[PDB]
Amino acid sequence: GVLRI
Amino acid sequence: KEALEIEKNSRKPPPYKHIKANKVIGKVQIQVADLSEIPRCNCKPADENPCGLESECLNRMLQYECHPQVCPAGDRCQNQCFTKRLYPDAEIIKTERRGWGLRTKRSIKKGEFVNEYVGELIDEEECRLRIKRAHENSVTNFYMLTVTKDRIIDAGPKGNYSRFMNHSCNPNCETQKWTVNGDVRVGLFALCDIPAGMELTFNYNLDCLGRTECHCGADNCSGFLG
Ligand SMILES: C[S@@+](CC[C@H](N)C(=O)[O-])C[C@H]1O[C@@H](n2cnc3c(N)ncnc32)[C@H](O)[C@@H]1O
Ligand SMILES: [Zn+2]
Ligand SMILES: [Zn+2]
Ligand SMILES: [Zn+2]
Repeated sequence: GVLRI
Repeated sequence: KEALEIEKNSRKPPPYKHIKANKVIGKVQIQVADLSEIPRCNCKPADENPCGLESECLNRMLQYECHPQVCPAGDRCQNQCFTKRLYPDAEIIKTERRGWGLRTKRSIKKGEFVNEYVGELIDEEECRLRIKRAHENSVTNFYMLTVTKDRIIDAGPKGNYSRFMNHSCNPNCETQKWTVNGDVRVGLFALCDIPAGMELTFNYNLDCLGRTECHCGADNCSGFLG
């Protein structure tokens, strides 16, 4: 998955 | 004959290119401001700690980095963190269940700039391809972070020490989106005072696009990563 701010 | 003895503790992390700044890939293009477009704050060069953490600084309040040719404070300006690349010295560590991690070698104060999250800058399509290829190769480490919907930083093949910071459900750092010379970049900032020697963590806020198990150890751990 992708990290988010 | 021991399964315990089968010592496959990698003595070093797998290779990556240690880089200073983001590297655009494919369609992703370079975003740069004209000097005429850089915002000017109202801090005074006579101030104690001009543009600092405690200041009223209009730029810092909106997560805009000052440009020294623009800021009324000159080179006294304390809001040049990304460009100066002054990071607290850090050290890669081996964990038991979270792979390689990162610890600080010095004490860090609440709100202080810890690092920049750097890597290859890729679009959504490339991000998805990379994730697919990773799943096909049973890769379990992911270093992708969304800046905006078609600008993703992949710190996997190339990055700095920030690529080693693990996820925590009760972290000591957080990511923030800042504008530096008209480009959007990602900083890591301390959420609290951090003593020298402490492992540096942040909340990944992961968009999974099933879940991975979390070993952060926090009282409020969800049990799942991100
Ligand atoms: C950006 S990397 C961090 C550095 C990584 N530990 C390494 O050894 O290169 C992120 C990966 O580390 C692992 N990881 C990070 N935080 C973790 C946690 N709290 N629990 C379990 N695994 C974690 C996951 O595999 C995740 O995809
Ligand atoms: Zn200012
Ligand atoms: Zn300034
Ligand atoms: Zn957790």
